[PDB]
Amino acid sequence: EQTSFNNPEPMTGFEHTVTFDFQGTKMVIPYGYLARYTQDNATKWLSDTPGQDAYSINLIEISVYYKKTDQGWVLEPYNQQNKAHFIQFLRDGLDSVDDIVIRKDACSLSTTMGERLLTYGVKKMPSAYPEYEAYEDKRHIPENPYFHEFYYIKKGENPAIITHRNNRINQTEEDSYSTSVGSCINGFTVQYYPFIREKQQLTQQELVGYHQQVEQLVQSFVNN
Repeated sequence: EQTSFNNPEPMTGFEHTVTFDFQGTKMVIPYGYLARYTQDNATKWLSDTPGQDAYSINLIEISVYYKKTDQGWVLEPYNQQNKAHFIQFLRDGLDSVDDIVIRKDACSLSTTMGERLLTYGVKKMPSAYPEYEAYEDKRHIPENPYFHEFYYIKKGENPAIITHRNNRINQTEEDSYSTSVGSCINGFTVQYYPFIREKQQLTQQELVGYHQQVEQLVQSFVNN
């Protein structure tokens, strides 16, 4: 199948969609979520190619700008208001834009991850969400006094594990948190490092809030 880059730069992110075929599953993505697939200083954007069915692929990476509001963090495609952040991200990666990796694949998250955390001495914590179980590990380790990890596990039909962790190793450094999310959403595995430019510790509400938008977004692509 032939590739083309014949869509102009977005103002809303919703001007065009690109249609993908994942082993027979149709995904229809608003092109503003596809910042990685542009040419000429992001003036040419990936497009559907007439004559061809749909890009037949195994995986796609969407990109979202994350923004503080008074109702919380929201995720946005490329638009005229946030464009400078995406352009900085495309230039060197140093802006508040995250990559979400979507693959059509069997879910490989076990239902026994929580058991394994507890088996290793991670502590079970009360959770702000009924659908999540929450875990924390802040053991004193002699050669790393800054160790701190959180885990949030969603089960049911669309499981997820969220790991938020302090990366600081030296006394001379500031605390530096980072997050990984592995999940399964309606036949896709969806893996990402959210809040990529955030060094500060995040609450369960900020993490789960982010992921809830990721699910809704991914489900919007297949729903049509």
